[PDB]
Amino acid sequence: HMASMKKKGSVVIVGRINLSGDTAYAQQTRGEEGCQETSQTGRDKNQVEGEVQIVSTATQTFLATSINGVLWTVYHGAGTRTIASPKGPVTQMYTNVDKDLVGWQAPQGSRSLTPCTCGSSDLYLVTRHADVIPVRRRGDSTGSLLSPRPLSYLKGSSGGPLLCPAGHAVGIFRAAVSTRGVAKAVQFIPVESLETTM
Ligand SMILES: CC(C)(C)OC(=O)N[C@H]1CCCCC/C=C\[C@@H]2C[C@@]2(C(=O)NS(=O)(=O)C2CC2)NC(=O)[C@@H]2C[C@@H](OC(=O)n3cc4cccc(F)c4c3)CN2C1=O
Ligand SMILES: [Zn+2]
Repeated sequence: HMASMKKKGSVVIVGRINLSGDTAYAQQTRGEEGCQETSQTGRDKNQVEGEVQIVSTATQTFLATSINGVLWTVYHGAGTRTIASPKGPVTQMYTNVDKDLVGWQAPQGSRSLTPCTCGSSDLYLVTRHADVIPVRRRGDSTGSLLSPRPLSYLKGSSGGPLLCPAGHAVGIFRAAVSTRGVAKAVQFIPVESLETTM
């Protein structure tokens, strides 16, 4: 009944993929209890750094990527949820269930990737475990893994970036194509789609 109706919590940043130095590695910035409390209140006072954030809801964890001052991620992970921030929950700035894309204003402290203009097809996918996976671009929104991996290896990496050799953002990881549980290809939201959305 109306009085007992629950509210979904915010998406909470719980870590980041560190790409600054010469070694890529995952960092956790908040443990599961803090995350649950932060999800409920929407108030997150933690310092944010970097381009690729690890994010969580009460029930899922995945990635979020800053491009042109927007923190982008997938609708199948974030739904229409707000994101926790120092001043309380922040409403989505973009929502597109047809592209499986959402965006909030990028948190203070984050760094944004620049949209690729190279027209290059040698890409790199960054996972939540900070693996940097070579991907050959195969079409507007697909790319093949040079070395196939079991699905398990990509799970929880949606929202992560595909980058060009110059470190520009080419797309946001959306879905994996598999045969017998082995991922051969990936689907992503092309950065131009984002630029249009904006
Ligand atoms: C499209 C095609 C060719 C049929 O393929 C597949 O549907 N395959 C599957 C294989 C699943 C096995 C795990 C693979 C692991 C990693 C996959 C990256 C990943 C993930 O890490 N999610 S998450 O854990 O972080 C999650 C916690 C955040 N995404 C998923 O699972 C998505 C979610 C779901 O699809 C969607 O809801 N929509 C909605 C869309 C709207 C428009 C366009 C789209 F494409 C859309 C895709 C199925 N997904 C796949 O990938
Ligand atoms: Zn580029």
